[PDB]
Amino acid sequence: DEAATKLDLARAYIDMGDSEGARDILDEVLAEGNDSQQAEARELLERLA
Amino acid sequence: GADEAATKLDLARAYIDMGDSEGARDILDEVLAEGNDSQQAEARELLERL
Amino acid sequence: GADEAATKLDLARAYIDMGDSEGARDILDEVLAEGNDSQQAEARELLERL
Repeated sequence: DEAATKLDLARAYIDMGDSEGARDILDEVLAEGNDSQQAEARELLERLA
Repeated sequence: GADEAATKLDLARAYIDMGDSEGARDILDEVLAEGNDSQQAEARELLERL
Repeated sequence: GADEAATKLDLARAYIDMGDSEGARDILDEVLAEGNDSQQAEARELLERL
């Protein structure tokens, strides 16, 4: 699943302090993921905000 | 196809973030084969910076 | 040290979700050598699941 992969990649960016990169990837999840994946993405986005 | 290239572009840039140019290189090669015109152009730019 | 291992652990999870177990194993091999006890433990758990 591409959305689930991007969620992990977003977490990897967050590890490296690349917040802008993580943000853009989490936006891809919003577009690609199912409802629960969108939820997870928004959770991480808020944590950045 | 293009949705796989989007994933691989994210992966490759993660490798650049880490400083692994060689790792990025192998993946960017797959973006060149999989991605749309826009994604191929991004891959080419990144490859030239490596 | 533990920051790079944490990043690699998430990258490994990404490879697994891509169905790329071979790539995940190569990355996890690095976590085993680089990570703290907790990170190593997670790498082992991921490897045994794969």
